[PDB]
Amino acid sequence: EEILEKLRSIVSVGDPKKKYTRFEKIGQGASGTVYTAMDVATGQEVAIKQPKKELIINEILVMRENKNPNIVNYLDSYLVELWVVMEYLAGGSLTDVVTETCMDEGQIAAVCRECLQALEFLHSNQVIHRNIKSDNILLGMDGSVKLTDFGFCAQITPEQSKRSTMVGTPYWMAPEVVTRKAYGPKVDIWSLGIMAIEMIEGEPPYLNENPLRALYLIATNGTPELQNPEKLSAIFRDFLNRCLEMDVEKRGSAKELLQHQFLKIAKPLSSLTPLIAAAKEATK
Ligand SMILES: Clc1c(CNc2nccc(Nc3cc(C4CC4)[nH]n3)n2)ccc2nc[nH]c12
Repeated sequence: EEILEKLRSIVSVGDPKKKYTRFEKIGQGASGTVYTAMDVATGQEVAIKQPKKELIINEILVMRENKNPNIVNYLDSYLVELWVVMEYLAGGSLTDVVTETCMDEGQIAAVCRECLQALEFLHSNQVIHRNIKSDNILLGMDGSVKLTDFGFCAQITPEQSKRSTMVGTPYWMAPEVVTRKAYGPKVDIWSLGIMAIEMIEGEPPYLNENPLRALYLIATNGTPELQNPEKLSAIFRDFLNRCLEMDVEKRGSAKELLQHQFLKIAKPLSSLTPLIAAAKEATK
């Protein structure tokens, strides 16, 4: 495998054990393993991560060229199950917030705006994230909202502006991805729409179903229905319909959704810190 040497090509030099100190484990059995540490010279607290190595190559390459305030920025990488340094967001994932707390429209609008700012940046740089879900939204202790997980990323171009592979997580996948049709950046808009449903209902639609049954239900049902749409303002219902539109041409882009009236009721990001406190208490 010559893909191991293309990985080794631009990922160093230097010993990470001397640049950063006070390594504290926070990682799980997903791979693993994630640790916090502190920059010796500046005092910055950092997040350090420790089958398919090409997803790691793609992660690094896409991350270091697409730096943005709404993306969990890549800082550095080192030697050797590899050592990837990135910014630390102590508030944890949006998943704990959506499953343990009730979010108001002001707080939802604030999270949607921050995620849409990241998406308009990625789409303008021809990057389709393809794995938008609350699990890949990290929260700062100050209410910062940042996008992570660039492994399943697709770099488009005018020559080949479409993909047709089944990539992402079933419950958040656009019907055009599910049905293996030619798709583009607007698949991330659908996934954000599904993430706004998580913020309302606690779960994406069909979570109680098996991933294949959900895949079938997305293909046959199309636009998902809320359990209680009457609970939402007409402006929020309109924002959701524009995210979850079956017709790709009718579905909003990130640039045009950033102009939606729903985002005008967005609360300051500080309005998210009680949600983080509640989610930490609920999962403690
Ligand atoms: Cl690794 C990872 C975690 C690790 N666990 C964790 N717990 C509490 C806080 C916190 N903050 C982080 C993490 C990161 C950089 C991505 C490593 N910066 N700040 N991370 C969680 C959700 C993920 N969703 C995708 N990857 C995720």
